[PDB]
Formats: sequence, C-alpha cells, structure tokens
Amino acid sequence: TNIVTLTRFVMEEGRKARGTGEMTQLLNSLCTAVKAISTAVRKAGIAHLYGIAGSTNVTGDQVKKLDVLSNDLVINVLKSSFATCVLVSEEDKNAIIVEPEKRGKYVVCFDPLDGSSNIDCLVSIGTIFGIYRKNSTDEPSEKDALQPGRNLVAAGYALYGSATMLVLAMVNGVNCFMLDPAIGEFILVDRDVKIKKKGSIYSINEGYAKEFDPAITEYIQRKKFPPDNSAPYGARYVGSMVADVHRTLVYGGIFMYPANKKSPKGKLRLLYECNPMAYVMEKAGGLATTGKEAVLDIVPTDIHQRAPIILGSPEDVTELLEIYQKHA
Ligand SMILES: O=P(O)(O)OC[C@H]1O[C@](O)(CO)[C@@H](O)[C@@H]1O
Ligand SMILES: [Mg+2]
Ligand SMILES: [Mg+2]
Ligand SMILES: [Mg+2]
Repeated sequence: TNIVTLTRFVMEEGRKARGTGEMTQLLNSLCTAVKAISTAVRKAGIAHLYGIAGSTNVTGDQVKKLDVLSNDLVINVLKSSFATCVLVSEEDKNAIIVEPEKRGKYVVCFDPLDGSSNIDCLVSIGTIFGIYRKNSTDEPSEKDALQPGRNLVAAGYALYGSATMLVLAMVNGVNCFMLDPAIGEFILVDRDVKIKKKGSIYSINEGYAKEFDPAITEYIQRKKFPPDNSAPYGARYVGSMVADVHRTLVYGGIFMYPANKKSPKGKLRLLYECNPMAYVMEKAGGLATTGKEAVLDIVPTDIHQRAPIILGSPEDVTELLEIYQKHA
C-alpha cells in the first residue's frame, strides 16, 4: 500500500531544487503514451498492427503502422502536457512547434518506436527520448533542438520486452521503473543504476564486417582471440538499440554501431537515438564515443543527423578508443 511510482520519484526529485513542476507533468504525460504503446504492442497481431504504413521517413526507413500510432500518441501527450515547446521525432521531417497556449519550457527529441526490423518477429522494441530546456528568448524553433547532448536535463527509454521498463536518467543518476500492468503505474525497481567497469559481452552486427574500419576489425578479433588467453567475450545482438543498450547497462559490456566504409557517420540518429543513450550511459558511469569524440559533445547541425556510437562499460569502451588512437 505504498506505491513508489515514477511520478512520486520525479516529484521528490523536483522537490530539492527550485521547480515549476513542468518536468513531472512532461514525464507523467510520456508515461501515458508509453502505456498505450505497450498495450498496442502486446496485442499487435490481433489488432492487425503489423506491417507498413505506406511511406518512407527522412532518414530512409520504410514506415510501419506502429511507428505512426506511437508517433501520434507521443506528440499528442507532449503537446497536452503544457511542458513543451519544440518536438523532434524520427518520423517528422521538421521540428514541431507547439501552439502558444500549450507551450512549456522543454524541448523533446524522441524515437517513438525503436527496433523497426524486430516488430514483426516479436523481438523487443522501445521508445527513446531526450529532454532539453529551451535556451533562447527567441520564438521557439527547430534550432532549439540543435543542442549538444551534454545539455540534456533528462533522457531515457521505454523497453517493450518480456516486461515493459522505463529507464530514466537525470542529473544525479539512472533509475529503472517497471510497468505494473494491473494498475497502469511505473514502479521503481532498480535505484541508482551503475554499469560494471568491465563486461564480457560485445554487441555489433558483424554482417558489416566487409565495411568495418581496421580498429573495429581488430577489436572484434581480440574479443574472440584474447591475447592473454582469458575467456573470449560472448556475442549478443538483438537488433533493437533499446534492447542491446539495456542489456549493456544491466550486464555490462559494449554496444557498437560504428562508422563504416559506406556510412561515415554510422546509421543511428544523434538527437533521438545516440544522445539519449549516451546520457544514460554516462549517468550510469559508462562511456559513449564515436571512436574519436564524446557523443554528448557533438554540436548537431541537422535534427536528423547520424552519429557513430560505441557505448557501455568504461574499460571496454576505453580499450576500443585505444585501438582507434593506435590506428590514427
Ligand atoms: O540492421 P542493423 O543495420 O544492424 O540496424 C539495427 C539498428 O537499427 C535500428 O533499428 C534503428 O532504429 C536500431 O534499433 C538498431 O540498433
Ligand atoms: Mg525507423
Ligand atoms: Mg530507433
Ligand atoms: Mg523509430
């Protein structure tokens, strides 16, 4: 009879500092969209929700029916939250400017459904988000979203896996909240999460081996044939960034979506995939790098810009950084 919900947690966090309560409103609103997306995902084949929507988005994906439903759900709850002023979504070509009567102080970048290729085979999928405070006095605009990830005030993701989890990072750390399907509340289940200094799992799509740079090539070979005769690392690649990053957080190890000979900036999108996961990882004591610089320090120039990303346990990411340095 004492439920420690995400709302309660975010309200006491706001308690400390000076707060207007907007961030609690924003996150309460997002939790409503996440529950509605989870329920749709959990019965998607009965509700006929698998399959395509009939379009392609700005970064070239085939749009799915669940992309359109999830996107509409998040845009509508954020607008109605009275906490936001600019929204960037994977699924919209341009930033969405909230109407004056509904504006609040925050800028939200999100991936309404991550793991597209895994939808129809029932593999874990998720929602990713990053929140900034608006920086200017100027009329809100797309440029308010073009901040480096270091300016995030909150970021995280929802994982629609064997259970639904909301992982939320803010200035003093990372906490995990599980959806209780019977009462429709996110309950705190893991407090102040910290990643292990060194793991034993590497996560990359090795189908790209022909295109990898020499540093990734060398690192993968080291994980399979360690020079010190330690046990080789195990390999995991679920193929949904939210699921592979969440395993990296709770088990340690490394996740990689690097630049390659065909994709100089990688595949994943900086504003609503890479920066939120880099922020979570740094708040959990991990690292997130392109191979040459910190993901959170990149100043974006395009809301749909791509970035390479290597993240996870700091000793594993540092070992790969040392290989890039060796090869530069
Ligand atoms: O099939 P690939 O090239 O390994 O891409 C998988 C990646 O693409 C995405 O689906 C893009 O959202 C990620 O969730 C996942 O990490
Ligand atoms: Mg997509
Ligand atoms: Mg995605
Ligand atoms: Mg997506």
